[PDB]
Amino acid sequence: MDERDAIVEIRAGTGGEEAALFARDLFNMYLRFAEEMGFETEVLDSHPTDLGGFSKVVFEVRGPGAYGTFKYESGVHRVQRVPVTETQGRIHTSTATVAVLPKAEEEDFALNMDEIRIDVMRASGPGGQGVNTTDSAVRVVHLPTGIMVTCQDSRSQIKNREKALMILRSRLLEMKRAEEAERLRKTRLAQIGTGERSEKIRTYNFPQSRVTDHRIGFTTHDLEGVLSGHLTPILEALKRADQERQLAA
RNA sequence: CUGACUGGGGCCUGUAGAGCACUGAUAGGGCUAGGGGGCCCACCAGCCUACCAAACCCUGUCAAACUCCGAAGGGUCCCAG
RNA sequence: AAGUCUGGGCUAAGUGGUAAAGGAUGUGGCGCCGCGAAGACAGCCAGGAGGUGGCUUAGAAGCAGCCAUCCUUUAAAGAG
RNA sequence: CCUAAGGUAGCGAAAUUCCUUGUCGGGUAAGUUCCGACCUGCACGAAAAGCGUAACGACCGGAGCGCUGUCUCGGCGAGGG
RNA sequence: CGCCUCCUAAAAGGUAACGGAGGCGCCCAAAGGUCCCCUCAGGCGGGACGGAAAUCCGCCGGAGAGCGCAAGGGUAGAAGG
RNA sequence: CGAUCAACGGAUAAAAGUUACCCCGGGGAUAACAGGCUGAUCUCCCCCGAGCGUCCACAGCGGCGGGGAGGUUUGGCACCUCGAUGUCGGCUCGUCGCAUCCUGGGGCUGAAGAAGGUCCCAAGGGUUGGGCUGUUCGCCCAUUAAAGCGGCACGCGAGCUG
RNA sequence: AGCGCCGGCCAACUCCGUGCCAGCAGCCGCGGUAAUACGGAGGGCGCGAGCGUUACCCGGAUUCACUGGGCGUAAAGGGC
RNA sequence: UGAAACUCAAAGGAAUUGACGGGGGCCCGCACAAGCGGUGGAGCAUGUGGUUUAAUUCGAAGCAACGCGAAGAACCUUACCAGGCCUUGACAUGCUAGGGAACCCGGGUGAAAGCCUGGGGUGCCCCGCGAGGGGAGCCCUAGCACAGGUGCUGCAUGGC
RNA sequence: GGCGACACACGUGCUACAAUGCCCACUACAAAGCGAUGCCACCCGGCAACGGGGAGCUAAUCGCAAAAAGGUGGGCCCAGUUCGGAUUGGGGUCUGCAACCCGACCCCAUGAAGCCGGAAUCGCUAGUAAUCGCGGAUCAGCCAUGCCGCGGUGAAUACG
RNA sequence: CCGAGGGUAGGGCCCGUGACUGGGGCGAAGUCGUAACAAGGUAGCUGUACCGGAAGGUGCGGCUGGAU
RNA sequence: GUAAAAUGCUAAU
RNA sequence: GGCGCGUUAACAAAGCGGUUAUGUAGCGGAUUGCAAAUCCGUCUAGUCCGGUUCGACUCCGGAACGCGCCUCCA
Ligand SMILES: [K+]
Ligand SMILES: [Mg+2]
Ligand SMILES: [Mg+2]
Ligand SMILES: [Mg+2]
Ligand SMILES: [Mg+2]
Ligand SMILES: [Mg+2]
Ligand SMILES: [Mg+2]
Ligand SMILES: [Mg+2]
Ligand SMILES: [Mg+2]
Ligand SMILES: [Mg+2]
Ligand SMILES: [Mg+2]
Ligand SMILES: [Mg+2]
Ligand SMILES: [Mg+2]
Ligand SMILES: [Mg+2]
Ligand SMILES: [Mg+2]
Ligand SMILES: [Mg+2]
Ligand SMILES: [Mg+2]
Ligand SMILES: [Mg+2]
Ligand SMILES: [Mg+2]
Ligand SMILES: [Mg+2]
Ligand SMILES: [Mg+2]
Ligand SMILES: [Mg+2]
Ligand SMILES: [Mg+2]
Ligand SMILES: [Mg+2]
Ligand SMILES: [Mg+2]
Ligand SMILES: [Mg+2]
Ligand SMILES: [Mg+2]
Ligand SMILES: [Mg+2]
Ligand SMILES: [Mg+2]
Ligand SMILES: [Mg+2]
Ligand SMILES: [Mg+2]
Ligand SMILES: [Mg+2]
Ligand SMILES: [Mg+2]
Ligand SMILES: [Mg+2]
Ligand SMILES: [Mg+2]
Ligand SMILES: [Mg+2]
Ligand SMILES: [Mg+2]
Ligand SMILES: [Mg+2]
Ligand SMILES: [Mg+2]
Ligand SMILES: [Mg+2]
Ligand SMILES: [Mg+2]
Ligand SMILES: [Mg+2]
Ligand SMILES: [Mg+2]
Ligand SMILES: [Mg+2]
Ligand SMILES: [Mg+2]
Ligand SMILES: [Mg+2]
Ligand SMILES: [Mg+2]
Ligand SMILES: [Mg+2]
Ligand SMILES: [Mg+2]
Ligand SMILES: [Mg+2]
Ligand SMILES: [Mg+2]
Ligand SMILES: [Mg+2]
Ligand SMILES: [Mg+2]
Ligand SMILES: [Mg+2]
Ligand SMILES: [Mg+2]
Ligand SMILES: [Mg+2]
Ligand SMILES: [Mg+2]
Ligand SMILES: [Mg+2]
Ligand SMILES: [Mg+2]
Ligand SMILES: [Mg+2]
Ligand SMILES: [Mg+2]
Ligand SMILES: [Mg+2]
Ligand SMILES: [Mg+2]
Ligand SMILES: [Mg+2]
Ligand SMILES: [Mg+2]
Ligand SMILES: [Mg+2]
Ligand SMILES: [Mg+2]
Ligand SMILES: [Mg+2]
Ligand SMILES: [Mg+2]
Ligand SMILES: [Mg+2]
Ligand SMILES: [Mg+2]
Ligand SMILES: [Mg+2]
Ligand SMILES: [Mg+2]
Ligand SMILES: [Mg+2]
Ligand SMILES: [Mg+2]
Ligand SMILES: [Mg+2]
Ligand SMILES: [Mg+2]
Ligand SMILES: [Mg+2]
Ligand SMILES: [Mg+2]
Ligand SMILES: [Mg+2]
Ligand SMILES: [Mg+2]
Ligand SMILES: [Mg+2]
Ligand SMILES: [Mg+2]
Ligand SMILES: [Mg+2]
Ligand SMILES: [Mg+2]
Ligand SMILES: [Mg+2]
Ligand SMILES: [Mg+2]
Ligand SMILES: [Mg+2]
Ligand SMILES: [Mg+2]
Ligand SMILES: [Mg+2]
Ligand SMILES: [Mg+2]
Ligand SMILES: [Mg+2]
Ligand SMILES: [Mg+2]
Ligand SMILES: [Mg+2]
Ligand SMILES: [Mg+2]
Ligand SMILES: [Mg+2]
Ligand SMILES: [Mg+2]
Ligand SMILES: [Mg+2]
Ligand SMILES: [Mg+2]
Ligand SMILES: [Mg+2]
Ligand SMILES: [Mg+2]
Ligand SMILES: [Mg+2]
Ligand SMILES: [Mg+2]
Ligand SMILES: [Mg+2]
Ligand SMILES: [Mg+2]
Ligand SMILES: [Mg+2]
Ligand SMILES: [Mg+2]
Ligand SMILES: [Mg+2]
Ligand SMILES: [Mg+2]
Ligand SMILES: [Mg+2]
Ligand SMILES: [Mg+2]
Ligand SMILES: [Mg+2]
Ligand SMILES: [Mg+2]
Ligand SMILES: [Mg+2]
Ligand SMILES: [Mg+2]
Ligand SMILES: [Mg+2]
Ligand SMILES: [Mg+2]
Ligand SMILES: [Mg+2]
Ligand SMILES: [Mg+2]
Ligand SMILES: [Mg+2]
Ligand SMILES: [Mg+2]
Ligand SMILES: [Mg+2]
Ligand SMILES: [Mg+2]
Ligand SMILES: [Mg+2]
Ligand SMILES: [Mg+2]
Ligand SMILES: [Mg+2]
Ligand SMILES: [Mg+2]
Ligand SMILES: [Mg+2]
Ligand SMILES: [Mg+2]
Ligand SMILES: [Mg+2]
Ligand SMILES: [Mg+2]
Ligand SMILES: [Mg+2]
Ligand SMILES: [Mg+2]
Ligand SMILES: [Mg+2]
Ligand SMILES: [Mg+2]
Ligand SMILES: [Mg+2]
Ligand SMILES: [Mg+2]
Ligand SMILES: [Mg+2]
Ligand SMILES: [Mg+2]
Ligand SMILES: [Mg+2]
Ligand SMILES: [Mg+2]
Ligand SMILES: [Mg+2]
Ligand SMILES: [Mg+2]
Ligand SMILES: [Mg+2]
Ligand SMILES: [Mg+2]
Ligand SMILES: [Mg+2]
Ligand SMILES: [Mg+2]
Ligand SMILES: [Mg+2]
Ligand SMILES: [Mg+2]
Ligand SMILES: [Mg+2]
Ligand SMILES: [Mg+2]
Ligand SMILES: [Mg+2]
Ligand SMILES: [Mg+2]
Ligand SMILES: [Mg+2]
Ligand SMILES: [Mg+2]
Ligand SMILES: [Mg+2]
Ligand SMILES: [Mg+2]
Ligand SMILES: [Mg+2]
Ligand SMILES: [Mg+2]
Ligand SMILES: [Mg+2]
Ligand SMILES: [Mg+2]
Ligand SMILES: [Mg+2]
Ligand SMILES: [Mg+2]
Ligand SMILES: [Mg+2]
Ligand SMILES: [Mg+2]
Ligand SMILES: [Mg+2]
Ligand SMILES: [Mg+2]
Ligand SMILES: [Mg+2]
Ligand SMILES: [Mg+2]
Ligand SMILES: [Mg+2]
Ligand SMILES: [Mg+2]
Ligand SMILES: [Mg+2]
Ligand SMILES: [Mg+2]
Ligand SMILES: [Mg+2]
Ligand SMILES: [Mg+2]
Ligand SMILES: [Mg+2]
Ligand SMILES: [Mg+2]
Ligand SMILES: [Mg+2]
Ligand SMILES: [Mg+2]
Ligand SMILES: [Mg+2]
Ligand SMILES: [Mg+2]
Ligand SMILES: [Mg+2]
Ligand SMILES: [Mg+2]
Ligand SMILES: [Mg+2]
Ligand SMILES: [Mg+2]
Ligand SMILES: [Mg+2]
Ligand SMILES: [Mg+2]
Ligand SMILES: [Mg+2]
Ligand SMILES: [Mg+2]
Ligand SMILES: [Mg+2]
Ligand SMILES: [Mg+2]
Ligand SMILES: [Mg+2]
Ligand SMILES: [Mg+2]
Ligand SMILES: [Mg+2]
Ligand SMILES: [Mg+2]
Ligand SMILES: [Mg+2]
Ligand SMILES: [Mg+2]
Ligand SMILES: [Mg+2]
Ligand SMILES: [Mg+2]
Ligand SMILES: [Mg+2]
Ligand SMILES: [Mg+2]
Ligand SMILES: [Mg+2]
Ligand SMILES: [Mg+2]
Ligand SMILES: [Mg+2]
Ligand SMILES: [Mg+2]
Ligand SMILES: [Mg+2]
Ligand SMILES: [Mg+2]
Ligand SMILES: [Mg+2]
Ligand SMILES: [Mg+2]
Ligand SMILES: [Mg+2]
Ligand SMILES: [Mg+2]
Ligand SMILES: [Mg+2]
Ligand SMILES: [Mg+2]
Ligand SMILES: [Mg+2]
Ligand SMILES: [Mg+2]
Ligand SMILES: [Mg+2]
Ligand SMILES: [Mg+2]
Ligand SMILES: [Mg+2]
Ligand SMILES: [Mg+2]
Ligand SMILES: [Mg+2]
Ligand SMILES: [Mg+2]
Ligand SMILES: [Mg+2]
Ligand SMILES: [Mg+2]
Ligand SMILES: [Mg+2]
Ligand SMILES: [Mg+2]
Repeated sequence: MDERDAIVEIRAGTGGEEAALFARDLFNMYLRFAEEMGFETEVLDSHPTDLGGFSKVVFEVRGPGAYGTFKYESGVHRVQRVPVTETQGRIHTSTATVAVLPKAEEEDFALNMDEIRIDVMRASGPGGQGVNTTDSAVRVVHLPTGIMVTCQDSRSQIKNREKALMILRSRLLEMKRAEEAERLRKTRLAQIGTGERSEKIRTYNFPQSRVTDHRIGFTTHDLEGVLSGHLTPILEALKRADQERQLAA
């Protein structure tokens, strides 16, 4: 878990163009934090706002022990400043939603053909003397799930058996990569959620030069150094209160 | 009387078998280009390697279109039955 | 139709009279060392102990997993 | 990028759908057929017309009620053989 | 689908399969005749630009180069320059 | 001198398709059905023992490889049949095999009991009714001791259906 | 002796805490680091064995207008 | 002909003062036009963004931030970093305890800071020819109130 | 020690890219200021930066001081040059307790990019723009080519 | 005879519920454009018609609640 | 009958 | 399975035996209060393996992946 390379998905929340600009400043905060750990960040998918921001940034943190630290940052982050997008000198609250996921496996598929049963029969339709006599039709019934692929496409049984297994595997994989996406989906809705001004994990209020992790109460005042990548104290101050979640009896 | 077949005599041949000298393949070891890694330096290079490995060498092998070799036979001419 | 013919041996499976990897105190014939009255082998009679576990592990402590397997009364007792 | 130009309305697993008994819903104790939907239409589509449509049909589907020797499962009797 | 080279082809010749591999449908006025000279590839060392390889010098080197183009045979005591 | 007369011994100077509306002469010299040979594929059984099973290779399993049996699948071949060997499924009627679905007898069990797992013996008997589809097959409903798998020209059209 | 209330309506105010969070809310609205509007305290206002809230009826609503309204441009003259 | 659910705390009419118009009219400004020299390319200077940095102190941000604060950064400046000292502290005063100093010339020891050392001499009155004892600038250590902060809010502010 | 960093990018400027110019020697004409550990005459050592002397001036008196463009004479002849002066090497001067990062000036050698600058873009309407030198403040020395001043020479054009 | 009710068959109205489907209200931020408010950069609005991702456009006729 | 090159700018009194 | 075609950078898509393809993007600049539009500039290349050639993205032979077509008579 904590020792696998981990991928952080930075998005934009409420705020419009300034949410995407604050998300750009969270992007160069965990990337400058990367070399402050000897880690490796590879870009994967960015949607650059023409104003210099990102509506969505996805990067990796390739290093032995990334999900042991980045994991806390998953959640909604709050901003409140006078944006460069504002022209009446007013404070504007905006959000930028972060998601931290572990880089999973690209593991391949293969059929355990002891839980696979192959039925054979005569083919339904034309063919004359052949179709009435030849066992050209194949049904592969995946046993632990019940689903069945049939194939009487050609006249050959061994051709219609690969076309049946090929589709049995191709269909079983699209169901395996389906809960893989359902897990991937419900998990974000725990991290990101609605991304509204509430639900916040950390406020970066530029007026007061303060960065506050409201879930534990730790607040520093180095809002420039924190945004420059010195998030090590906030992670530690959550780390001590992380095992002070294990205080038993 | 020249025949099939047969005796002797010469010449032609590249298979069976075997071999590795050529063309390729080939396990391992030795030796040793270049690369990988490599304590480290880029001021300048060195040194390590139970790491992939060129070539060369040893041990050990493979081949219809490989042969330094090479039968038994086969063919043909001459004399004779 | 012609030997229930003669001499030597093997098989006990009706093998002969339908097949493979492999498996086996089936049976016979050759061997090669070994151990034996310095009493062998088999059986029985005993001793097979002890500092007693070193790691695992709240026991696994002579009989889970790991480390090499130190030594005494001795004819021999393996931290098994 | 290519084309002469890139399928409009309407309809769609269809007298059209390969995968296919697609998926969902209805009906059944149970429905590869049926009806209603959905639309990645293998391979609808606008006078080889498109989508509807009262009435009509010895056309071809699906369901129910009634009633039965069709059947469970056969029995007997009649006449022509 | 005709023609050439190798193999299959069982050491003369020949020998089949929708057997295994390749090539030809050109070209050269010199790439032809003759006379006269000359000898390679590759390895080491050395040498401005100049490198693995341009040209130059030494030593070793029988033919592994070259012979317009496939392959085989042939070949420096030349068929090669 | 004019040839991709390249189908390269070169029919004409000059030439493409379709037939389920079809026809005649021939062929089991040659395909589709069934049989036969074969057994790659198919089904079943073994060998080896890496590993699994808290512990323990073998209760139950068996990596990577190895050996067979059968003749139900799909094929390969083209040997009788093209002067005809009627083809799927259903119905009806059975009979056989046993690699056994149930019932009878066992051993092992990671078998307390009950109930199962696994292997061995056993072919006497038995092995239901329905929805869907032409279906074989399969799925589903309600039951069952059980709802076996195969051969017989994928048994049976001079027995029926179509 | 308790209950409601003290931003305006509407009578009754200061302190810390919080920092668009927690929360108040009948309407207008409060809260994003000096909140008489949130939570506590002190103080205050109103009633009193009660105080508040919820539901419903009439009023305020001349907002169905008989009393006692309107219809050029606010809703409202019928196309003639 | 003609609803309801749900939803909003408004939807509206006229008119007022503004602002605005790719409306109008009338004026003006090196605003264009008319000219003259430049900048944009080069090398250096300087300020700044950015990256780097142990720190590269901070403010300034279109015009109206950018040779601007800064009309003089090697130390100083200096607000930043590193390391070594500091402890009523550099400084203000007032409250005490021991001294009783004041101030001035050396020794170490460290990079200096700083920490440990070694000398002398104090007024005001007195009892005073007395030992010398007090009051008493200022000085030091044990405590005191309290200092100090270029640490933050120019979205609490004056002043400029 | 940093504020002075350097893959880059922007603003503000200096110096340029030549002959209406560069060079050298000689001869002119300002204004505003400033100056008692201050300005410095003049003399001499030093190619120089400077040094050692050393008057005069609390300063319309003494000095900074040379103004420079300008003028006379002579030269370089159209070239990355007698244009341009960056970069680097070596030798020194001074300030300052102290000059490595990181100062300024002098001398010798080096002699860069740059041939008048794409899209684009700034100033200036008369003693103005252009061009030329001088002074001041801050200041130990200075990275000032900056700021505020100061005089010298001195245009073109406004139809609208 | 009538007759509670039971039964059979066909009607009507109401309620809830339904694969899927139509748009509507709402939302401190999303994607595309910019139709209307200035002559809003093609004066606007209108009924109807045809068309287009979308606001809309265009045709015919009307209104001024348009302009200088 | 006058009369136009040119789109956009979220969200806190 | 048979036959034909194809693989180029960020995307899409071309020519070619020896050599800035091209459009849009992306990067630096200009313009703008800012952004788009626009204007000045600028940039990343040929799926793997083996042949041919002096030289291969380009030619030949294979693999891999994608497209298209065919798979009929029983
Ligand atoms: K036919
Ligand atoms: Mg996105
Ligand atoms: Mg704004
Ligand atoms: Mg099976
Ligand atoms: Mg069939
Ligand atoms: Mg059918
Ligand atoms: Mg047919
Ligand atoms: Mg068949
Ligand atoms: Mg004779
Ligand atoms: Mg003869
Ligand atoms: Mg002979
Ligand atoms: Mg022989
Ligand atoms: Mg041999
Ligand atoms: Mg060899
Ligand atoms: Mg051999
Ligand atoms: Mg051999
Ligand atoms: Mg041979
Ligand atoms: Mg020999
Ligand atoms: Mg002979
Ligand atoms: Mg002979
Ligand atoms: Mg003779
Ligand atoms: Mg006998
Ligand atoms: Mg005898
Ligand atoms: Mg037996
Ligand atoms: Mg027998
Ligand atoms: Mg037998
Ligand atoms: Mg179509
Ligand atoms: Mg159309
Ligand atoms: Mg239409
Ligand atoms: Mg449609
Ligand atoms: Mg459909
Ligand atoms: Mg269906
Ligand atoms: Mg249809
Ligand atoms: Mg169709
Ligand atoms: Mg179908
Ligand atoms: Mg079908
Ligand atoms: Mg179904
Ligand atoms: Mg259904
Ligand atoms: Mg149903
Ligand atoms: Mg019903
Ligand atoms: Mg039916
Ligand atoms: Mg339907
Ligand atoms: Mg679909
Ligand atoms: Mg049609
Ligand atoms: Mg059609
Ligand atoms: Mg037609
Ligand atoms: Mg048709
Ligand atoms: Mg037509
Ligand atoms: Mg129809
Ligand atoms: Mg009809
Ligand atoms: Mg009708
Ligand atoms: Mg009808
Ligand atoms: Mg009819
Ligand atoms: Mg009819
Ligand atoms: Mg009729
Ligand atoms: Mg019926
Ligand atoms: Mg019925
Ligand atoms: Mg019925
Ligand atoms: Mg009957
Ligand atoms: Mg029946
Ligand atoms: Mg009868
Ligand atoms: Mg009768
Ligand atoms: Mg021929
Ligand atoms: Mg020929
Ligand atoms: Mg031969
Ligand atoms: Mg031969
Ligand atoms: Mg021979
Ligand atoms: Mg011959
Ligand atoms: Mg042949
Ligand atoms: Mg023959
Ligand atoms: Mg070939
Ligand atoms: Mg060929
Ligand atoms: Mg020749
Ligand atoms: Mg000659
Ligand atoms: Mg050499
Ligand atoms: Mg060389
Ligand atoms: Mg040769
Ligand atoms: Mg050649
Ligand atoms: Mg060739
Ligand atoms: Mg031809
Ligand atoms: Mg021919
Ligand atoms: Mg012909
Ligand atoms: Mg002819
Ligand atoms: Mg002719
Ligand atoms: Mg012809
Ligand atoms: Mg014909
Ligand atoms: Mg037909
Ligand atoms: Mg027909
Ligand atoms: Mg007819
Ligand atoms: Mg006919
Ligand atoms: Mg006829
Ligand atoms: Mg016929
Ligand atoms: Mg016939
Ligand atoms: Mg005939
Ligand atoms: Mg015949
Ligand atoms: Mg024939
Ligand atoms: Mg046949
Ligand atoms: Mg057949
Ligand atoms: Mg067949
Ligand atoms: Mg037949
Ligand atoms: Mg057959
Ligand atoms: Mg037969
Ligand atoms: Mg077999
Ligand atoms: Mg067999
Ligand atoms: Mg087999
Ligand atoms: Mg077996
Ligand atoms: Mg185990
Ligand atoms: Mg065990
Ligand atoms: Mg296995
Ligand atoms: Mg085998
Ligand atoms: Mg076998
Ligand atoms: Mg059989
Ligand atoms: Mg059979
Ligand atoms: Mg047999
Ligand atoms: Mg066949
Ligand atoms: Mg067969
Ligand atoms: Mg035959
Ligand atoms: Mg046949
Ligand atoms: Mg034959
Ligand atoms: Mg026949
Ligand atoms: Mg007959
Ligand atoms: Mg007959
Ligand atoms: Mg007959
Ligand atoms: Mg048995
Ligand atoms: Mg049993
Ligand atoms: Mg039993
Ligand atoms: Mg039991
Ligand atoms: Mg039990
Ligand atoms: Mg049992
Ligand atoms: Mg057993
Ligand atoms: Mg039985
Ligand atoms: Mg039914
Ligand atoms: Mg049925
Ligand atoms: Mg069925
Ligand atoms: Mg089926
Ligand atoms: Mg039972
Ligand atoms: Mg059962
Ligand atoms: Mg059944
Ligand atoms: Mg049977
Ligand atoms: Mg048959
Ligand atoms: Mg049959
Ligand atoms: Mg059957
Ligand atoms: Mg039959
Ligand atoms: Mg029949
Ligand atoms: Mg039948
Ligand atoms: Mg029959
Ligand atoms: Mg018959
Ligand atoms: Mg019969
Ligand atoms: Mg018969
Ligand atoms: Mg029919
Ligand atoms: Mg109250
Ligand atoms: Mg009240
Ligand atoms: Mg009040
Ligand atoms: Mg309250
Ligand atoms: Mg209330
Ligand atoms: Mg806030
Ligand atoms: Mg406030
Ligand atoms: Mg407060
Ligand atoms: Mg409130
Ligand atoms: Mg209140
Ligand atoms: Mg309160
Ligand atoms: Mg009242
Ligand atoms: Mg009232
Ligand atoms: Mg009323
Ligand atoms: Mg009321
Ligand atoms: Mg009234
Ligand atoms: Mg009214
Ligand atoms: Mg109205
Ligand atoms: Mg009227
Ligand atoms: Mg009206
Ligand atoms: Mg109004
Ligand atoms: Mg101008
Ligand atoms: Mg210029
Ligand atoms: Mg310029
Ligand atoms: Mg620039
Ligand atoms: Mg510049
Ligand atoms: Mg500075
Ligand atoms: Mg910076
Ligand atoms: Mg400064
Ligand atoms: Mg300073
Ligand atoms: Mg400092
Ligand atoms: Mg500020
Ligand atoms: Mg102020
Ligand atoms: Mg400057
Ligand atoms: Mg500049
Ligand atoms: Mg001065
Ligand atoms: Mg001066
Ligand atoms: Mg030069
Ligand atoms: Mg040049
Ligand atoms: Mg020069
Ligand atoms: Mg120097
Ligand atoms: Mg320095
Ligand atoms: Mg020039
Ligand atoms: Mg003026
Ligand atoms: Mg000048
Ligand atoms: Mg000056
Ligand atoms: Mg100075
Ligand atoms: Mg009645
Ligand atoms: Mg009734
Ligand atoms: Mg309803
Ligand atoms: Mg608009
Ligand atoms: Mg419009
Ligand atoms: Mg506009
Ligand atoms: Mg417009
Ligand atoms: Mg318009
Ligand atoms: Mg209209
Ligand atoms: Mg239109
Ligand atoms: Mg217009
Ligand atoms: Mg314009
Ligand atoms: Mg536009
Ligand atoms: Mg937009
Ligand atoms: Mg605009
Ligand atoms: Mg918008
Ligand atoms: Mg290409
Ligand atoms: Mg591409
Ligand atoms: Mg193109
Ligand atoms: Mg082409
Ligand atoms: Mg280019
Ligand atoms: Mg390009
Ligand atoms: Mg750009
Ligand atoms: Mg811009
Ligand atoms: Mg190549
Ligand atoms: Mg090559
Ligand atoms: Mg290729
Ligand atoms: Mg046909």
